[PDB]
Amino acid sequence: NEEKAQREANKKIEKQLQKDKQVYRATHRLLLLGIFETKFQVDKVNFHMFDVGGQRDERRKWIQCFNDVTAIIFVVASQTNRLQEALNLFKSIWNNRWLRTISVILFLNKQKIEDYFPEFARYTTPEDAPRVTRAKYFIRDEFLRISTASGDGRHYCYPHFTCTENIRRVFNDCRDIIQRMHLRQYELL
Amino acid sequence: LDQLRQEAEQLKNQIRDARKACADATLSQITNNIDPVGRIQMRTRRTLRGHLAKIYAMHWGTDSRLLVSASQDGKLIIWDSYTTNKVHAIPLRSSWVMTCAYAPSGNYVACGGLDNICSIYNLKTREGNVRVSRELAGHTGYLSCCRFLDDNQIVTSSGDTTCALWDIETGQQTTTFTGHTGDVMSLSLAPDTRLFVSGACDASAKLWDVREGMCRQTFTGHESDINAICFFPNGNAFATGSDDATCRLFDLRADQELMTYSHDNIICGITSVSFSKSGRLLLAGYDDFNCNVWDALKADRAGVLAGHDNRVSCLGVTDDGMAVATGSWDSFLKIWN
Amino acid sequence: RCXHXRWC
Amino acid sequence: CYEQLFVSPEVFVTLGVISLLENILVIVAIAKNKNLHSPMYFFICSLAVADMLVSVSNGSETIVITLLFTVNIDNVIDSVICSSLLASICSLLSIAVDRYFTIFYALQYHNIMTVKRVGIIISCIWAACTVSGILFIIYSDSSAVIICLITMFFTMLALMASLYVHMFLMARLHIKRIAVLPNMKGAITLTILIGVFVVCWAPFFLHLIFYISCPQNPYCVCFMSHFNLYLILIMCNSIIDPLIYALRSQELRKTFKEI
Amino acid sequence: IAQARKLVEQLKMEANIDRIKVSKAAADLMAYCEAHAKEDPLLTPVPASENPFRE
Amino acid sequence: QVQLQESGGGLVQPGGSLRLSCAASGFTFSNYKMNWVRQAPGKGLEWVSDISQSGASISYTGSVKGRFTISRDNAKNTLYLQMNSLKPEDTAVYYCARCPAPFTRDCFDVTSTTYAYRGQGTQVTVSS
Ligand SMILES: [Ca+2]
Repeated sequence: NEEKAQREANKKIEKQLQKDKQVYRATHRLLLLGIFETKFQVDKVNFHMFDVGGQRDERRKWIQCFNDVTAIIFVVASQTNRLQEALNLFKSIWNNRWLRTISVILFLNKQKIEDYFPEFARYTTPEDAPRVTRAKYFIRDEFLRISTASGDGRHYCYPHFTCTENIRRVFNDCRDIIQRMHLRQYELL
Repeated sequence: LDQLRQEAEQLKNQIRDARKACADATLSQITNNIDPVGRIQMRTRRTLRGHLAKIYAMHWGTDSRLLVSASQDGKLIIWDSYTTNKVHAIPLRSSWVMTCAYAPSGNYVACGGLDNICSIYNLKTREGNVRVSRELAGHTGYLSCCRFLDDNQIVTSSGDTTCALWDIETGQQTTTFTGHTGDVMSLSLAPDTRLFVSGACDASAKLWDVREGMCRQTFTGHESDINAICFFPNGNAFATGSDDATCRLFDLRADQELMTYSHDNIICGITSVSFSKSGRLLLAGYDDFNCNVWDALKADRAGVLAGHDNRVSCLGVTDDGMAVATGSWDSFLKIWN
Repeated sequence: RCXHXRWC
Repeated sequence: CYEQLFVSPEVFVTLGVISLLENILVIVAIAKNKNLHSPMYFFICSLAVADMLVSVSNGSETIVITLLFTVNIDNVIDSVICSSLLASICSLLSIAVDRYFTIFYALQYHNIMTVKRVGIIISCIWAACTVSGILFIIYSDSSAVIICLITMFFTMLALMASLYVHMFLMARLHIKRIAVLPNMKGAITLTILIGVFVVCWAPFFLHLIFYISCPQNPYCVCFMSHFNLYLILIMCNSIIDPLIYALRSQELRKTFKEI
Repeated sequence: IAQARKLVEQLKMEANIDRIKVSKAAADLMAYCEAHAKEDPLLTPVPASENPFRE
Repeated sequence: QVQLQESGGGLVQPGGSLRLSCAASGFTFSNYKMNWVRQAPGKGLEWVSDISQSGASISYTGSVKGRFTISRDNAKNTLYLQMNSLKPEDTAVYYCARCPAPFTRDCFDVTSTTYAYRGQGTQVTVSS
C-alpha cells in the first residue's frame, strides 16, 4: 500500500527528468578562461557559458569539471612574457587526460617578438592569409603547432583575431565541432 | 626570514626523529600471522539511473536506506536503494556541483561546487515541497566537500585552501581552519565528531580540533594531491587516496604512516576511499573505471568491482555496512553487496 | 505456384 | 530458361538462423546499454528487427513448403515477408535521414529529433509498412502493386544515395580546412553503404520490372529464372547490415564483445 | 616573515605531543578488526534471506 | 615529505656561466616531469624549461634558447640547469618545480604563485 504511493512520486520525477533531458542536450555548454553563469540564444540555439573569474590560478582540479563541455573559449592578449604563459596553459589543457576530446575556440585580441621568440627571425607569412600579419600569423601558428601535435582527429583548434561579430564566430565554430564529431563517427571524415 | 626557515627545518628534523623513535615494528610484521580474508566477490545488486551528466559525489543516510547523489547537469536526487525509486529530485541554481551531504537527522541535504556557495535544502517542511533554506557565502574558492555535525552545524572544505565550520541558523562561519597551502579536496569526521581530518593538494593531511579551531597533527607520506580521506571506524586512524596511485593508512596516536596499498599494475590515481564496518576491508575508487578492495591490515588486494565504463568519482558504505555505493562519470550509481 | 516469395 | 534455378531448401534456413542470432545480439547491445539510448541507435534497432523478420519469415517459409488451407498460411507468410522488406528499406532510409539531420542541423538536432518524435516516426513507419504489405499481398495479381513497390525502392535508393553524397561533400569541405593547418576513408565507407544496398536489393526490383515490362521476352525470362538467387541476396543483406551499421560504433562493438 | 613565523609556531606546537609505539598502534587496530569481524556483512556474506538487496 | 632544494646561484659577470642543481627527495624522481621557473625582481613567475621523465622531450623559452641546457640524473634524484653567456635581464630567483601528478603529459600550475611542489629558490645576479 505504501509502495504504491512511492511509485506515484517516482513517476512525477521521471516525467520531469524527461523534460530536463531535452533542455540539457539542446543547450551547448562553453568554458571561458583567459564566478558567473550566462545563458543566451543565437538563431534560437541555447548556449550556457561559464566564466572562471572567481577561482584561484591553480586550475588542475576544477578544470576536470569541463570534460563534457562543447568547446573551451581561450582568450589571449597580443614584461613577464604573457604570450608563452598562454602557450603553456593551452598545451596543458590540450594534452590533459580528461580534456583530450574537447575542441578549443582561440581568440587573439588587442591589435618586440624576435627577443621573446627567436623562430620569428626566419618566419614567412602563409600564402593562405606587413609586419602586423607576419606577427599575427606567427602567434596563430604557434598555438596550431600544439593542436596538430597530439590531436589524433578527436579535437581541433579554431583561431580568430578579435578587436560585435565575436558571438557569431563562436556559433559557426560550434557547428563545425558537432559536424566533425559526427562525420568522424560515421567514418566519412 | 632565512633564520625562521632554519628554525622551521630544525623542528621538522626533531618531529622526524620523534616519529622514528616510536617506530620499532611495522604493521606488516604484526599482521603476518593472522589468516587472510580470502576472495571478497561482490555483485551489482541495484543500478540507480536518472542523472543526465557525470555524478561527482554521493552520501548515505544514517538509516542505511536513503542515499543522495549530485551530478553536473544540476540535479540532486535522493534515492530509495531497497526499491530503486526516486524520493526527491532537486534542481540547483549552479549546475557545477562537486559535493553533496545527507544530515544525520535526515531533515536536510547540503551541496555546492564552483559557485563558491554551500546550499542547505530542507526535505521536510509543512508544504511537503523541497526548497533551499540557507546559502553559505564565505569561501573565495570552489567547495570540494561538506559534512553535517548536527542540523545547525556543517563543516566545508574549499579550493581557497581553508576549511570553515558554519552555524546554519545565522549563516556565518564560527571557525576558519587555516594551514593547507593547496586546494583542500576531502573531509572526514571522527565518530565522536570532536575532530576531523582534511586532505589537500599539498600532498598533506591535517587533523583539526572542531571545538578550539586549530591544527593538532600534520601527516606527510603521499607524493601527489590527496583526493579522498576516510576515518577508520575506531577513530584512531584514517586512510588517504592520492594521485600517486597509492592509498596510505596513518595512526593519530603514533603520528606516522602505518601501511601503503599500491600495486605496480595500478598507475592511475584514487578518487574515493571508504572502510568496511569492522575496518578489515579498505575500498578505493580509481580512474581506470574499476574499484579495488584492499585488506586494510595485510595490504594485499582482496577483490575488484568492475561495473562502470567511465571514471569512478565517489564511494560510500552504509552505517550497518550491508552495501557499498559507487557513483561514476558514466552517470550511474551501483549498489554492491 | 511460386516456390518462394511472390511474382517469381 | 523454361525452368527456374532450384536453391536447396537448406541454404534458406541456414542464412535464416545466422541472420536471426546476429540481429538479436544487436537489439540486446542497444537494450542493455543506456549510453546507446540516443535517437541514432533506435533507427539501427528498427533495422535490426526488420532484418530479423526477413530471415525468419523466408526461413519459416522454406520449412512449410518442405512439410506440405495452404493458400491462407501461404498468404500470411508472404504478408510478413513483404512487410519485413518495406520495413527494412524504410529503416535504412531512416538511419540515412537521421544522420543527415545530425550534420546539416548540428545545433538544432536535439530540438528536432526528440525521443517522443523518434518513437512516433519508427511506429508510424512500421504501421505504414505492415498495412502496405498486407494490401500488396491481397492485390498481388493487380499490376499497380508492382509499379508502387518499384517506385518505393528507386525513390528511397535515390534519396539514401543523395543524402550520403551531400554528407560526403560536407566531409570533403572540412578535410580541405583541416589540411590547411601547419579523403579515401570517406569514399570507401560510402561505396560500401550504397554498394551493399544496391547489389543485394536491386536484382529483386529489376526482376519485378522484367515481370511487368517483358514477361515473354527470351532475355528477361533467363533473368527471372534466378528469383531464388535474388531472395538469397535479400537475406544476405540482413546478415551484412549489422556489420556495416551497428558494429561500426565502438560502444556497441564493446557491448557485443562483452556478450 | 608572516607565513614563516606561522609555520614555526605550528611546528613547535605539534613537536611536543606524546607518541605511542607503532606496535601498540598496530595491536589496537588488529584488536578492533578481530572483535567487530562477525558484525561486518561485507567481510562475511549474510544469508540471502537476511540481505536487504535482492531477496 | 616532498622536498626540493636549489643550490649553485650567486653573483656572475655578464657573459659568464653558472650551474644550478636541484636535490629531490620524498617522491620517485623518475616518475615525474621536472621544470625550471624564475621570478625577476618586480615581475611575475615565468616558465624557463621542462624535461620529460626519461629525459628525451625537452623545451625552453625563446629568451634562454641556445644559452640554457636542462639535464636530469635518475640514479641521483637531481635536476641541473647549465646557464651560458648570461645577460643582466636573467637576474631572478630560479625555482625547481615538478609537475603535480606522475606519468601525465599535461603540467599545471607550476607558475601558480602558491604551488606546493616547488623549491625555496636560488638567487642569480648578473652585474658589473
Ligand atoms: Ca509464397
